[PDB]
Amino acid sequence: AKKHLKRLYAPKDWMLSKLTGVFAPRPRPGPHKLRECLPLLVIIRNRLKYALNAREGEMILRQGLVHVDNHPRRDGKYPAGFMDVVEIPKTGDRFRLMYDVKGRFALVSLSEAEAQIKLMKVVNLYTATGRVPVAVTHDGHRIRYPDPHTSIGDTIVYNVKEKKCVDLIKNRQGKAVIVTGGANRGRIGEIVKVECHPGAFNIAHLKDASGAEFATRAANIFVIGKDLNHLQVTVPKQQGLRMNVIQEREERLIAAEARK
Amino acid sequence: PQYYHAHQVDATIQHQKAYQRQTAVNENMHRSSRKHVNKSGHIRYAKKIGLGFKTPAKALNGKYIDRKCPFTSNVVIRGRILRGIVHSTKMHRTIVIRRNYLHFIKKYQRYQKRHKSLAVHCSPAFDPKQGDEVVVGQCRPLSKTIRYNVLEVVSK
Amino acid sequence: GIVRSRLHKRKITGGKTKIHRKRMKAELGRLPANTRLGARRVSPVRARGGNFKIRALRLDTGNFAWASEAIAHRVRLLDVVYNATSNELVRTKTLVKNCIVAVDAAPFKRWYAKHYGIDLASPKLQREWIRRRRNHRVEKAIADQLREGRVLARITSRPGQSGRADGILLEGAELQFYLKRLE
Amino acid sequence: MKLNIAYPRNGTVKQFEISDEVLRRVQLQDYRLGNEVDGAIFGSEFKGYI
RNA sequence: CCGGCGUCUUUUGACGAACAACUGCCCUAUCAGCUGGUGAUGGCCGUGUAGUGGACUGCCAUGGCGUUGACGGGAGCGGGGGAUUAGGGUUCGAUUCCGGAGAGGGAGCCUGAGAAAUAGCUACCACUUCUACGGAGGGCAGCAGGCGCGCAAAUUGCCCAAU
RNA sequence: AUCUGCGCAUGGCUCAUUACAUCAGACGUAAUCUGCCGCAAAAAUCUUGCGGUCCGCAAAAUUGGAUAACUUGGCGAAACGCCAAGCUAAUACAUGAACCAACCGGGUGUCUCCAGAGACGCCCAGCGAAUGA
Ligand SMILES: NC[C@@H]1O[C@H](O[C@H]2[C@@H](O)[C@H](O[C@@H]3[C@@H](O)[C@H](N)C[C@H](N)[C@H]3O[C@H]3O[C@H](CO)[C@@H](O)[C@H](O)[C@H]3N)O[C@@H]2CO)[C@H](N)[C@@H](O)[C@@H]1O
Ligand SMILES: [Mg+2]
Ligand SMILES: [Mg+2]
Ligand SMILES: [Mg+2]
Ligand SMILES: [Mg+2]
Ligand SMILES: [Mg+2]
Ligand SMILES: [Mg+2]
Repeated sequence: AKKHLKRLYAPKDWMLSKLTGVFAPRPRPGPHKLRECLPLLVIIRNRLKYALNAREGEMILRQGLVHVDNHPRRDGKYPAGFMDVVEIPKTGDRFRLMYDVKGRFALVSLSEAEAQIKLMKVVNLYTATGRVPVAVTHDGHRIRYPDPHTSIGDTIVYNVKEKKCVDLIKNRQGKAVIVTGGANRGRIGEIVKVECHPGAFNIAHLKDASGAEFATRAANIFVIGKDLNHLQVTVPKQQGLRMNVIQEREERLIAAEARK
Repeated sequence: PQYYHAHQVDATIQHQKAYQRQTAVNENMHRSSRKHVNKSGHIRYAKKIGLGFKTPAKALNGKYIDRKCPFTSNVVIRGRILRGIVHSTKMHRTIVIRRNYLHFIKKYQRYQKRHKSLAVHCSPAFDPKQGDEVVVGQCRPLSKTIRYNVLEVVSK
Repeated sequence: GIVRSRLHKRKITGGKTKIHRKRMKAELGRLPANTRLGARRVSPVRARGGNFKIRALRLDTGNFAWASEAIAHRVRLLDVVYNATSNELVRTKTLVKNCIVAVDAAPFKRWYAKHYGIDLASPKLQREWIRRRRNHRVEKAIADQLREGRVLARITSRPGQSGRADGILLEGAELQFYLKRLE
Repeated sequence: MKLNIAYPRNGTVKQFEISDEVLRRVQLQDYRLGNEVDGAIFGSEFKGYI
């Protein structure tokens, strides 16, 4: 039973500096994976500067002031990951955890109507006791009576206030996804062709808005809308478009010279 | 009219001091459904394993009673699917396959003949001779050395 | 203690394995139950996860199923008749899985008079007996030992694992298999 | 050999040290725990107690 | 009336555990046969396990490994990596991260979801401390230190302010 | 101060063991256990009160016994050693909830009908587990 993380064995997307202490806050089991989450001490202290250390950081959390998906989370080690909605009523800001196109976690600011729904991907389907078919989700939810057209690769729109699955997005050819793993993580694209290969990993071929073709495993894609215009959720400021490394290097030198 | 006339003992398969039966299905049903009964006569359990492997003519219409068999048991084929050539068939219902490969040495820019031998459980659906090329699928441990189980035999 | 590892087994080359750890608790085994006939005495065993595994010592009764009729009846074990592992386990009358036992046969006859109405007259209103009994027939080797008093049967549960002596009645070629080995 | 005598109808346990000469008459290799013995074996000032 | 908790059971995601093994690995033939009665390779009922399984009882078969270096002996944790390097390489990796193993040697357990735990228990062996002789204890490959050993490695320090 | 609930299986040290072992990349667990944590689930159980000797009328079920700390007396040279008695808690231990309060199913005896159909009665019908179909 591990209870510690070393700050070197912590994920790189958290961006904790190696010289500040040996340890990182090991996220508890919960909704999201340990490799694939951002625990609430890092959001309150390192992302947002509401807390200067971990001692000011539990003055916020243990008091019941941060809400992940409409419910107050008093754990600094609670795993918040992809598509979660983090509200704070006192400062009046609410955010969504999305991946930006460089693969890192990004806090997308939200309205009040956009902060009620979240988008969740089915990971398993089974029948529970009774004859109730429940749907297992990447965020750990077990929706008991989902839309009967739910398959495993699909996306359920959820509305975390009134816990009612308001919508369904099937996983087909004509849909748009966001990639949540691999080298292509954070990129958004239309689906082109899904190569099955039964017994092994499904490969999904994807085309971007510019036309850049790229592939991933189909367990890494997360469908978020009917097309790239009609996305069901708002995405970070690049909107899944990965610029060239040369062109994005030129633009920062131009912006820094034009600023002085 | 009250008497049923059940099936007689098939001594060709019954050799083994306990009665050889399949645990999946009951042999003794009076009005057995069309679920598991095969073409000619008797009740049989046959299963379709995964990866586009066609079950043989035996294991559906055969008479043998095999546990540890991928087509007629709870043995599931999963993980690795490999190929080898049959080396020895001297064991009872088990063959040893030989996997011959070239090992490249990065220093001396030249390959090197190596081999791995695997004990593979062989169903009575199959009779492979030495030199036959087989396709094996990984299963659970079935003995001290058996992890694989033959799925298809390619003759000669 | 008792271990279930391959550290003591020789390699397939015949080489000895040199041991560089202590025994783990996660690789243990325990002493066998050796369940016999007798009045019921069980001892639970604390397994992994805190689950309980009920050792059966001295069992005398179980739920035996008659699979053509898809019913079961709690009957009393009489004798241990044939065991495929050893004839020495018959003599000490050990209950294991798949050993052949004789059971009481009285609830099976009484059920066969209550259902199908055949003895080995009182509800004249309900002859749903006639709705059955026409298509169905009963194997002769069952009906002989059913009225003889004891029925040969096969244990289908693991008593040292579950603390139960459940079973099935021998039918078909399986009964005719074991009748030849006895007599 | 000291002796704690308790009277649980009132509590109030007190201690009374038994002499050598009062114990030399008792064979003492009987009288294990649980026995309801006559009290006068612990000196004859404890006459008639159990 | 309403709201924060706290708890049985049941169920599943998560953090894990345990097992299995696809490819890979220093030198040695002045080490050519290894295994199999007392499990060695396999098969049949069981048993045992958290589970698979010669893991194990009974029975049957006669196998399995090896000059493509088995078997036995010597060196010693394995990687990420370091040093040097035109290219090909040649070396080092006790050491911060990951994994494995151990707590004086060797066992055996209890409890618990998880230990064959050692700042837990039981026993023996080797050392060992207190005793009013009746008895009772020890386990620094934790951090400071101590004596030895060596060519060879620090303070019996301050503090939870940060991690 | 002590009961109780979690924790002490992590961390930290060291590298003695160790070559179909460990370990790396890659797979498997459909062969399995899994506290804490996340989202869920939940209709089993003739219990109380009062009166009468098994029944009646009632209903926010006002359940029961024991131990620590403590006191008393202490044993012992001591011991991260101990004894006996007297008190008293629970989210410890044990016991236990009718009707409100469902649907659905099986097996089965009398009663109105027709030349098999309905009503009523009885036994059984919860999650998990075993075996059989
Ligand atoms: N060789 C390991 C295995 O031991 C088994 O048999 C072993 C047992 O019969 C027996 O082992 C016993 C053991 O039962 C018993 N419970 C404990 C005892 N210490 C062991 O004894 C063995 O170990 C000790 C120390 O090494 C030796 O002194 C002793 O001579 C040796 N026979 O001796 C045999 C080993 O020499 C099987 N033969 C086989 O599985 C395999 O040989
Ligand atoms: Mg090396
Ligand atoms: Mg077996
Ligand atoms: Mg380490
Ligand atoms: Mg020694
Ligand atoms: Mg030190
Ligand atoms: Mg306690």
